[PDB]
Amino acid sequence: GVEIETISPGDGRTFPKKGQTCVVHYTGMLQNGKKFDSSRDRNKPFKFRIGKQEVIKGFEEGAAQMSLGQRAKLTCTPDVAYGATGHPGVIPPNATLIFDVELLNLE
Repeated sequence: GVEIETISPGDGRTFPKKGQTCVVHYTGMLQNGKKFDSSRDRNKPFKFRIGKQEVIKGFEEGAAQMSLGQRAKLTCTPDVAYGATGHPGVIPPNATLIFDVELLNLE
């Protein structure tokens, strides 16, 4: 399961639903390791929709359990994202993922 630790401020009620394209200032982080991705660097904050399995499974449930302006803290299990395969060269097999997720979106 995805375990959420939201840094408090936001609105707490604009729940993400289907048919909604949302904007996340995410930041990838490997546990017991260094960074591997940061959306703030390119400054194109990754517009994507909900429900078409564009993102991985653990980020999808973590996106749904938030609201506008929040600052979550994901803890993705290996079996939802990459723990069987591992992304070649970037993500090792059987890995545990941490994300700094801020939802500053539309719709």
